[PDB]
Amino acid sequence: NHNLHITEKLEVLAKAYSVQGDKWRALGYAKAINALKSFHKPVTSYQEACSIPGIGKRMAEKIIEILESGHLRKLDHISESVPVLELFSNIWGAGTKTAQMWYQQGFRSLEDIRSQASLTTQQAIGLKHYSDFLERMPREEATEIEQTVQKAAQAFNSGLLCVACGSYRRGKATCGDVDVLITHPDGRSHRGIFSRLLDSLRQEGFLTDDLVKGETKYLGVCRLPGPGRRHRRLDIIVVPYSEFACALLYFTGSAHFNRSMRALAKTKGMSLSEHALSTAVVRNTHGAKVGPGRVLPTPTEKDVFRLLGLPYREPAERDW
DNA sequence: CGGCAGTACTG
DNA sequence: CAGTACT
DNA sequence: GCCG
Ligand SMILES: [Mg+2]
Ligand code: NA
Ligand code: NA
Ligand code: NA
Ligand code: NA
Repeated sequence: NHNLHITEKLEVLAKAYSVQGDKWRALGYAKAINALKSFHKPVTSYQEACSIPGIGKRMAEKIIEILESGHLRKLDHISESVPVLELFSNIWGAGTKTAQMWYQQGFRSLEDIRSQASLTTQQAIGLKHYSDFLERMPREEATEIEQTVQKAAQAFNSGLLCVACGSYRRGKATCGDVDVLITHPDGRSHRGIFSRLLDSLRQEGFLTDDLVKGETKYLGVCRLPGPGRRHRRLDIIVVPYSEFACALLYFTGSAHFNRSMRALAKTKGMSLSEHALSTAVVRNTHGAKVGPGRVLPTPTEKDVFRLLGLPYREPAERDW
C-alpha cells in the first residue's frame, strides 16, 4: 500500500458511516480505499486522484487535505457515539439498528448490555463469545475444524464431499471463521443430512452453540478439544450437486469479488447467485428482476468465468 | 436521478 | 416485513 | 461516498 497515510484516515470515516447506518456512503469509502491501496505509486495530485476509478471530486479533495496538512479535519467531528456503536455492533446478531437503539436507551458498555438489554438468542451467544469472535485463527486450526466436519459427514455417507471455502480456500494464513460446503455427486444424498450431522458434532462437544439452523445453511460455534482452544465460528452449507460450482464460487468469495462479479453479470443481461448463473434475465428500471431467465450449465467454476467472458481466477487471485 | 449483489434466516 | 448475516 |  503506497498510500497508508491516506487510507488510515479514510478507514476511520468509513467505519463511522458504517456503524451509524449510512451504508452507501460507507460503501463509497470502502471502494475508494481499496482502489487507493491498489495504486502503484503514492497519489501526489488532485488530478491524479480523480484519475483513479472510485475517487471523485469529494474524495480527491480529502486526499489533498491529507497530503498538504497530514490530517483530515472531518475526523475531529465524528460523533462521540461511534466507539460505542462499534462496540455494540461487534456483538454477533446486533447490527447498526440494534446498536443505535441500545445507545438511545442509554447503554454505553457491554456491562450495560449484559445487565440491562433484552438480547435475542443469537445476540446472547454473540455476547458470550465477544472476544473470541473478534479473533482470527491460524490456517492450521481451520484445517482441523474442516476435517472434523468432514469426518463426521463421511461417517454417514462416505460419498459426501466437504470443502472449506472462505479465506481458507483463498490461501490466507489466518481465518476469521470456517466455511464448509457439502454436496454429494449423486445429486440426491445431500438431502436431510443436517439433523444427523449436527447431532453427531454435538455428541462429543465440538458444536457448542447454534446461531442459524436452516434447511440449507447452518451457522454456529465450535471448539476443538484440549487446552488452549478458543470458540470459533463455523458455517456449513449443504447444496445439490448441480449447484456445486456456483456455491463454491459464492462461498469462496471474497465478498467484494462476488459483488464485482455479480455486477458484471447484471450488465450482460445475466444474474449470478450461489444457486446458478442465469441468462436472458428480465429486469425493470430499478435493476430488479421481473423475469427469471434460463439457468446456464456451470459444471465447474471455470465455466462461470467463461460464460461471463472472464479469464479464470484461482481462489488466491479472488482476495479482493 | 438513482443503483450500488443476491440470497437465507429469524421473529 | 426489517434486521442481520454470509461470501 | 462514486458512477452511469
Ligand atoms: Mg469466512
Ligand atoms: Na475516478
Ligand atoms: Na454484529
Ligand atoms: Na446504567
Ligand atoms: Na462464515
